Amino acid sequence: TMTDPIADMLTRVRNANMVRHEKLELPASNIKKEIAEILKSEGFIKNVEYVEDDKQGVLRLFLKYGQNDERVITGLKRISKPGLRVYAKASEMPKVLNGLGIALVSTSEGVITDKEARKRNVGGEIIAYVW
Amino acid sequence: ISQERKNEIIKEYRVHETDTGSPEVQIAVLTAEINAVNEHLRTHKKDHHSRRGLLKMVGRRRHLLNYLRSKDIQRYRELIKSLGIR
Amino acid sequence: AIKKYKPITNGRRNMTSLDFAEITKTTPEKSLLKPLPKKAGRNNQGKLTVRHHGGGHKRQYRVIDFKRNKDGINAKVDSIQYDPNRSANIALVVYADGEKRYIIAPKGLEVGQIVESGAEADIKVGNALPLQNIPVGTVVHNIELKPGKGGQIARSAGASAQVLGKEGKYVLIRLRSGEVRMILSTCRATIGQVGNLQHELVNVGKAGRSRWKGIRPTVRGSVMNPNDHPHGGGEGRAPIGRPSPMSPWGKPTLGKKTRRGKKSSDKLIVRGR
Amino acid sequence: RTYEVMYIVRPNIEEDAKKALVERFNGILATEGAEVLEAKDWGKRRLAYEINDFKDGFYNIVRVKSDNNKATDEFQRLAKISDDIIRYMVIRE
Amino acid sequence: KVCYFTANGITHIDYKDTELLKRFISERGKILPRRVTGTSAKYQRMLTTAIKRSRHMALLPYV
RNA sequence: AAACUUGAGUGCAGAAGAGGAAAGUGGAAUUCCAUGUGUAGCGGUGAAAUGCGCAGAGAUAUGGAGGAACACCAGUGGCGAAGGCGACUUUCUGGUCUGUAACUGACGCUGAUGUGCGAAAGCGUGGGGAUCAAACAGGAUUAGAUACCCUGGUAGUCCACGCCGUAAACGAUGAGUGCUAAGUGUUAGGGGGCCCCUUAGUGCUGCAGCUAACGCAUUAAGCACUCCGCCUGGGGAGUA
RNA sequence: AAGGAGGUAAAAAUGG
Ligand SMILES: [Mg+2]
Ligand SMILES: [Mg+2]
Ligand SMILES: [Mg+2]
Ligand SMILES: [Mg+2]
Ligand SMILES: [Mg+2]
Ligand SMILES: [Mg+2]
Ligand SMILES: [Mg+2]
Ligand SMILES: [Mg+2]
Ligand SMILES: [Mg+2]
Repeated sequence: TMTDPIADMLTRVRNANMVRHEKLELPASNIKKEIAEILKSEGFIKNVEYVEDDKQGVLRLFLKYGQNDERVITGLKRISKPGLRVYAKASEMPKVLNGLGIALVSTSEGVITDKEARKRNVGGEIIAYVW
Repeated sequence: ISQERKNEIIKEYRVHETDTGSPEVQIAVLTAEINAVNEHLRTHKKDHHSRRGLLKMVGRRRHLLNYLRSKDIQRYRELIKSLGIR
Repeated sequence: AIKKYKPITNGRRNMTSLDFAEITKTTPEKSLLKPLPKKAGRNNQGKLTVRHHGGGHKRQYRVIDFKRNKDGINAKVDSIQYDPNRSANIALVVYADGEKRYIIAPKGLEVGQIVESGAEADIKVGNALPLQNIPVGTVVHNIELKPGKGGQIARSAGASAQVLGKEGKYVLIRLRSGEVRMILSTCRATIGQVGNLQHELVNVGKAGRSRWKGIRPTVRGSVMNPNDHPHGGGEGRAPIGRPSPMSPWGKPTLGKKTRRGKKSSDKLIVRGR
Repeated sequence: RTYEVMYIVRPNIEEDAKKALVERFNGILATEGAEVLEAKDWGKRRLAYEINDFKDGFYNIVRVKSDNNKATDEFQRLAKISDDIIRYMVIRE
Repeated sequence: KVCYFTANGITHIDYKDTELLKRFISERGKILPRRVTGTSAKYQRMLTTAIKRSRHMALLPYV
């Protein structure tokens, strides 16, 4: 059965990005919503909408394509997994694509990006890479 | 078992009126079905296909019983002593 | 049905026996008993004319109703019982008028069941009827050869015959041996197969048990002397050393037919075994 | 549980003997707590093929309802034993 | 095309309806195939069972 | 620790099915047996011969005995975990699919070790024995022919109960879950007006993507997560 | 009109 909702969300985003879809509806969760908000803030997606319906609600993402129809998201990778969970220190925080990508992290201070983790000098569970 | 006997069993073991999905109801019905299939197999020993469904029912009842024992020990003990399935 | 002994001894090794689950009463009906002293294969001259008989357990005779001539009165199977005088078991049946009799116990006969005889009897195991009134294809036992004499054919444990067809005055039957022959349609038979089907499977397993059964030892011809047996004599072991194996009395005894000619039944016997 | 029983009586049957046979077998089908809803006769009909060297047969239809099948089993046993009924079949519904 | 049973609305086939079974039986007695008779599979199964019942009861011929 | 109903089960209303076990009934055909008619062939092959037949064969007509399999339907159709399941009838019994939204409230997935089923052949005991047919005999072919072909023919092929536990047991593709263009059949349903929508199967064609290529492609061999099993050059060897 | 799936006949000397 379902075992990694974050993985599933990233894979939905990847499949939609490949097919060049415009919108994307998935079941919602707090962690998914924070991830989507981080993506919007960083500029990888256009918009995020939350539908507060029954059955945990829905997250409606709107993807972002640049000029010439170029894809803003090159790839999304799940790092920490149910079968093997990955954590990193503040001084060991990885740079995705030499800084041209983000590593979404989960920290005592909320789920943030690797840049914010390094700035506040904290570590945590490396949820995903996006570039 | 007949739908009449199933209705009788669910009435007997239902936690409240209109309750059909309680673990008690499910495992009592499963016990009745298991006993009926056992009685069938006693005569038709070589009915492996039926016995497979019997084993599926046994496993489902075991999982229901495990969940009930984890959630409420007293109810589990009462139900097992009521059904004589220990 | 068959019980296999554990090999606690070399005598018991491989021995088997009936379990006797069929039997429902272990003692016989006193009034149906007669004394049966042993002949040990010796005739009225006191001479041994049949070898290998002698000794064995004492036995009482059970009077058995092979005739089944008590018609139109139901009989209730009082019990199944062991009978030392035959391979089959015997059923004590009690007629509605109170008369008690033994019959051969057919396979499947149960205590409490009802049996009857006569032309109007139903075709069910234990009922006895004339072959006239028995349908073609039915399996029967305890078949008469002369009307009113009593059953003589198909009375061993597991025995049966099959009705095949109805000529004018005769019915064709196939006997257990495979022979197909005619029998006077006025002769009676009992529906079903004789019970105790596992009888033949028993492994006697030791010599003493044959002795209990009254079988004395068979000495082979080849280990006698010439004055004893045609196979006797010779230095060391010898092969048969003549055209045919011989009986102790000097007759060929492998393949040589001995059914006598010009017998009345030769025109009734349709197909040999 | 309903049951339709169809059977065929031999064509060389006398009128009174056939009446007795039909009545006996209807009673048999009625015995074991089975209620004969309705029995009828379709007359003597040509058989699509010879059965026991008979080109015709008296067709009897019966409908009987019961909670078991002891009556049907007894009917089939006595029809197998009988030399007057050629064919028989029992349909549940 | 259309199915005879589906059009007529009949939802049951009686094995004693020899006149109806003769429609779908061949000249030699064989059961005509579904692709020829136009019937649906659901009712083709019922028809086959009824025809075999009738054959057994001698209402219809084998050959 | 406390809540939720989406997963998972349950209730209610419906559907199809060669799913399984046990009894009973039936038509065709083969073989054998008996009898009538009948004459010198039959059978077989590339061609032949063996063989059967002058004792009357083969053919033909009637009847009987017995075993095994179920012609048409029949279909990229159906059911089942797999093996497998195809005449009909009755009894017992398993699973699956559709709609509804009372009902329980995460009770789920996978699954080492274990425990069962498991084509055919094969083994034991007891039956049965038509057909076919390892072994085997004869004929033919051949340089030879322990074969292919022909004439026979035993085990076996069938049944009950035990045993064995293996197959190219294959989709050569582990199970569960979600996501990613389309077109068109067919099986069993459901909803809205011959049409549209929809669920679960079963087929074909075909994007993106994948692939060494062939090809797969909503029944993935694409994109992901969980768990299990398995691989690490060819022989030696599935051997010691 | 051209390709994919299932069933199903009839034929056959031997060696290159
Ligand atoms: Mg002797
Ligand atoms: Mg000596
Ligand atoms: Mg001498
Ligand atoms: Mg010597
Ligand atoms: Mg000698
Ligand atoms: Mg086998
Ligand atoms: Mg051969
Ligand atoms: Mg494999
Ligand atoms: Mg589909």
